[PDB]
Parts: sequence; C-alpha cells; structure tokens
Amino acid sequence: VLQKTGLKTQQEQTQAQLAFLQRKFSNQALYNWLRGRLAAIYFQFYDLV
Amino acid sequence: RSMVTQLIQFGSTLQNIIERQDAESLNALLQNQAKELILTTLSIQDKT
Amino acid sequence: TPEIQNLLDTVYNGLQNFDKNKTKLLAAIAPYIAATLQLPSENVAHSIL
Amino acid sequence: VARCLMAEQAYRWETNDSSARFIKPGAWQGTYAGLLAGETLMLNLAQM
Repeated sequence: VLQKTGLKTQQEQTQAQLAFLQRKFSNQALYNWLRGRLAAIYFQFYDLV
Repeated sequence: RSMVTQLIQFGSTLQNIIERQDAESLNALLQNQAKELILTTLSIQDKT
Repeated sequence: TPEIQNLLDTVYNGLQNFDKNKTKLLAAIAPYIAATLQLPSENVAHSIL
Repeated sequence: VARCLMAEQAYRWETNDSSARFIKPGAWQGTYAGLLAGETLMLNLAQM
C-alpha cells in the first residue's frame, strides 16, 4: 500500500513538472514566435543587402 | 545605428538571462521532488 | 479570441509595407502562418494556403 | 525610438515628402517582454 501511494506521489510530481514546462516564461510558443518574426525580418533585410 | 546595435546587445543579454533562470527554477523543482520520494522509500524500508 | 487576435496583430504588423506587384502575397504571409500554426517548413505553409 | 524619429524628420526635411513615414508602431511587444526590437528598428533604418 505504501508502494502504491508512493507511485501516486510520483505521478503528481510528473504532472507538476509538465505544468511547469507549460507555464514558464520561455516556452515553446515563445520560440515559435521568435523564429517567425526573425525569419521575416531576415528575409527582407537579405533583399536590401 | 549605434543606438540600435547597443539595443540589440541588450536583447541578446536578456535572452540568455531568461533561459538561465528557467533552467535554475527547473533544477530546484527536481530537488524538492527527490526529497518527497526519499521519504516514501524510507517508510517502505521500515515495513520491510 | 485573444490568441487569434494576436495572430491578426502579428500578421498586420508583419505584412505592413506590402505591394502586390512586388512579390507574391502567399510567400509573404507564409512565415507568420508557419509560426502561428507551428508548421516546420515553408513549403507546407505554401501548401495549406 | 526618439532618435529614430529625429532621423525620420531629417529625412522628411532633406527630400520633400511630409506624408512619407517609415517608423511604424508595433516594434515593442509587451506581451513577450519586448524581445526583438533591434531587428525591427534596424530593418526600418535600412528601409529609410
């Protein structure tokens, strides 16, 4: 029984890490936005050069 | 132009700082979860 | 939604300063679509348009 | 941004076009802590 409640504690800890990697500031959506904006600016600047 | 390249230096520094603090917070979270897990394994050894 | 509104704002600022006879509209909008729909390629964003 | 507007006024007074504008808003994005302004301002100075 103590083994079972230990595994449920591990599951809740995994849920906490996943909510942290979603709710932290520099998440994947930040880098998607940066790559899009930087790619557009980079292409236009390439044309001017 | 000199002002803009100064600003882009600040932008690079800010990007590095943000990624670094997120790594540190993740590390502290892993440590606390390890503490809870070692408590559970102690109780299991007592029952053994 | 505020997220689709953020898409609208990003594409609005992004494809501001556009002329039709300079270049293709689709190739111009393709990076913001590739980022906001999180698409890996740019030919995929061409395809879906 | 203030100095780039100074340069835009200098361009509008050298050649004669008051309606012609280059510095557009939206370079600052507060919902992403204002990353990547240097790119937009460098591109817009290049256009001028």
